[PDB]
Amino acid sequence: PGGDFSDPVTSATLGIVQVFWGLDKKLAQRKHFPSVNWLISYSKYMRALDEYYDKHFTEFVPLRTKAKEILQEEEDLAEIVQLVGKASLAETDKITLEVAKLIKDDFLQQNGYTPYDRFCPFYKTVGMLSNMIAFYDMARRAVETTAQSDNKITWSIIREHMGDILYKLSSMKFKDPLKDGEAKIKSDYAQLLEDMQNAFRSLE
Amino acid sequence: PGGDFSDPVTSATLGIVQVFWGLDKKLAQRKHFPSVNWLISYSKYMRALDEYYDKHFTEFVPLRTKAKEILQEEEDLAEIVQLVGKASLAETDKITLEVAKLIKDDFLQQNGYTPYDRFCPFYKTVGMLSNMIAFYDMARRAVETTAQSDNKITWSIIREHMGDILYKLSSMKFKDPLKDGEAKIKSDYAQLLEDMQNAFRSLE
Amino acid sequence: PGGDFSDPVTSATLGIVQVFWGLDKKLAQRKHFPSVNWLISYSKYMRALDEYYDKHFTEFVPLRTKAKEILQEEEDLAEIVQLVGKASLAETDKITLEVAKLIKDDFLQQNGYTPYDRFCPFYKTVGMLSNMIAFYDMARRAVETTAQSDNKITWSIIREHMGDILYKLSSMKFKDPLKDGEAKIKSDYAQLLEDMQNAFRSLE
Amino acid sequence: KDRIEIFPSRMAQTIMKARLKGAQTGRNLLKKKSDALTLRFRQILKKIIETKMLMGEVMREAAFSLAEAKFTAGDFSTTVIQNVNKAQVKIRAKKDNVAGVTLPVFEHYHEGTDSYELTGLARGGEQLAKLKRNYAKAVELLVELASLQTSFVTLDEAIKITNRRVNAIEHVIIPRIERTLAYIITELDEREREEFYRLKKIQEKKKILKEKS
Amino acid sequence: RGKLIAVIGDEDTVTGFLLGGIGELNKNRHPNFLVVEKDTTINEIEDTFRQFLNRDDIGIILINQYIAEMVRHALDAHQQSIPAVLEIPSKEHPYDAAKDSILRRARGMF
Ligand SMILES: Nc1ncnc2c1ncn2[C@@H]1O[C@H](COP(=O)(O)OP(=O)(O)O)[C@@H](O)[C@H]1O
Repeated sequence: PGGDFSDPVTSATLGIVQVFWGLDKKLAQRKHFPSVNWLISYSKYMRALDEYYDKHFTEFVPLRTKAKEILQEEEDLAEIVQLVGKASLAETDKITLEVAKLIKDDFLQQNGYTPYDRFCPFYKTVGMLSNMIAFYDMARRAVETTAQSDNKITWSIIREHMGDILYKLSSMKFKDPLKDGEAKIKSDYAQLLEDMQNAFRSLE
Repeated sequence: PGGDFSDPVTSATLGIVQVFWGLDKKLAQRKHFPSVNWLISYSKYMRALDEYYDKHFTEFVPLRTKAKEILQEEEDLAEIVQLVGKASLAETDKITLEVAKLIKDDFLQQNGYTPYDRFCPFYKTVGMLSNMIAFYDMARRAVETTAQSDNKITWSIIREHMGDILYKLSSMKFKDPLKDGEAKIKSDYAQLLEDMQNAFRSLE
Repeated sequence: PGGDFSDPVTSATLGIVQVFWGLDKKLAQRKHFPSVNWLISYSKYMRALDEYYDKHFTEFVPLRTKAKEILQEEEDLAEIVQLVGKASLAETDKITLEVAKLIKDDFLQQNGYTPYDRFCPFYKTVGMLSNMIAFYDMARRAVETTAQSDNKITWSIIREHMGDILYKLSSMKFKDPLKDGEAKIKSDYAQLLEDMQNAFRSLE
Repeated sequence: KDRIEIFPSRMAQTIMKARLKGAQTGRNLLKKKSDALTLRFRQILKKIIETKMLMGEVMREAAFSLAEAKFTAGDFSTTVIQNVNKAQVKIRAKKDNVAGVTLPVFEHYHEGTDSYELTGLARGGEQLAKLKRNYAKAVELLVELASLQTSFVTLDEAIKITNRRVNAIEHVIIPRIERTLAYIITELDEREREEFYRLKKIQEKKKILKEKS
Repeated sequence: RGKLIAVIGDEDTVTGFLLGGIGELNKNRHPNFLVVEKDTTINEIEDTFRQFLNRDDIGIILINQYIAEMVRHALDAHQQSIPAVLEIPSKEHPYDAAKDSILRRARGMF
């Protein structure tokens, strides 16, 4: 009642269940769906599924821990930006914020009343996460290895250089699992990676 | 409690009643009487008094809307005069900030310990408001017509060309309704109107 | 029951008792012992004890009064130095801060598990407080009289001159009332008083 | 977020009230410091304008007075631009405190190592002498104006920082504290209404038993 | 002492400021001036102003106003304080309150 998770039934249930998907009304009012909180939710079966992921996908747990760390650092940056503005920020923080916004808007968000996003297989999920963490790694390495040098590749350079790549990273979610199939989706996600790598060689 | 309109009784009574005269202590400490706030007060009976006004005092509702506009504009021009330095003042705003103070000091302020300001009939009220808003209108047009004419008029010329008109405006609230009749006060206000019109034509 | 000053037991007790020694959780977290609040604690026997002090320790009541004033002024200045940051401070504020720190660290703070600070007799207490308050008075007078003269005295050219007088004060609490005695400790304190008097006479 | 994570209790209420009072006294401190710096800024602006005007008219004086002293020593352009050993005007930095901010201004340590001593003893005398007097005084005056501009800039940025802090404490922090205070009041009011119901139940059962028995 | 004044005017202005007493040569034989006439281009102006700024001993850079009229981009990008920069008038064009980078921050207060 009232959206308060401190009521008797929620308190009674959260001490019984092993997974907790906590929904947020702030994300529901902007039509950010599903409205999971991702900062209060948890799953106590994340260690019991290590064998399955190792034997079947084997490249996913690294991606998962990396994405969780990005989303956790963004909330430490945001409560500071809210008071002292987005000007005290290093370049790696400016990269963390933009990558977290990309993840939140084009990975976590999924409009389920569409022909392409009603269902999302796990290969498509791991592919999108792979292509979204590869960009993070490349951009951070570029902003970091030319730091003390005078050339200073910064986030605005990366952004005006790759404005054709970020749009594709955001539109990765528009690929039908049924009209395109598995092979076409995997090939398109493997081609976007080469585009990213060449575009990141281009500015160095 | 402490001027907080959230107590259940105050919330209910403000939800019900149609008028709300907001007496303020701040205005009382400045010797502004009657200390009505004019900014948080309201009245929702203004559309029921429309056949009455249009049958008895035809030229009043426009003056009411104009006076409310002027008194609101003198107030939301507060940070403009504090966070900036009183100089970046468009002549329209000088005219406002002066005539609105004229209203605040010589229309909204009444003194019961007098022989003339215990009771103010409504013909006297509409006369006193019509002369003030007619001044405002003429002094505002005189400025915004000669906007680019090499004969820029500012409030400095208006306040020197009419130095007795302004006094007689600030002296309208001394006409006794008993020692002077109604036709007498009407004719006095009409004479003041025609003198205003003259002294505004002898300026252009 | 968690630290509430309005527990029914605590509020029912404060209406009956004449002395209340209060608990400071912030002082118990920083390991300052005994963690007496000294700003909410009270005693209602300080007027019935007057003719005992006026007969046995006739100079103690002014020392107690001035110590309490210093400890309140420091608390007034603390939450100012927190926001702005101690740049623009009168020299008397510097002396207040640096004598209040002495009173806190060397007089109020005690260690019961040591063989010299287990039971501190009242002549020791009165002597320590007397020397500290005498230093406070001398430093304040020095900085106050030569305020607009040549060679303005400050707190920094006092910590230079008398740096070892500021050490026999910060080590008065190590004398032992059973290895030393009453007359020995009294002689030490009198000699220290003469020392600081000579230093303040020479510097000024 | 909309509230501060705390649990409703009559101890959290006094803690939160203490926080609110502390924050809205800090707000007044910062709002006084900002207007101090703002007054200093508005003064610096006016006197900078006046010094600009006067040094401009001085520069026009020097412009129309250059030619007459030029007419008395030939053409010393190559002389002046190639022969320069050591300038004797120097400048150092000092500070000036304003409400805790350290404005940097300039001190004009006057050095003397005059190289332009030949200067045509018999070709250009009082003319060039008064000329260099004029231009040295002008150099010092523009040193003063430069120190004023440096102050101006640092004060202008510190004003913005302090106003940002004021607006943050006024629009982000105090509303959040007030929200989590109203919530605590509501939750305590809700805890009271359950004890009332339980005690009324106990009394009802008492007055049922005693009458049916 | 630790800092020296520096000029960018014309021949007449640099000689006026040598008469005043400023004008100095680097231990690399670099001057505290760069005279400009109908000869040199604006790229030289702007990298000269750049090496004027980055030089960590210059405190007061004087620049005649009519010089700065086209390199406003070089000096508006300057936002620090201690590399003080004053634009100077002369007879060709006297002081203009419009094209100032230190009256830049006085928007409204006029
Ligand atoms: N994943 C989603 N994709 C698209 N729309 C959604 C999604 N989740 C919720 N909505 C919209 O939000 C509304 C939420 O209603 P509902 O799912 O019944 O929530 P609840 O059961 O909490 O009331 C639905 O009417 C639907 O239109």
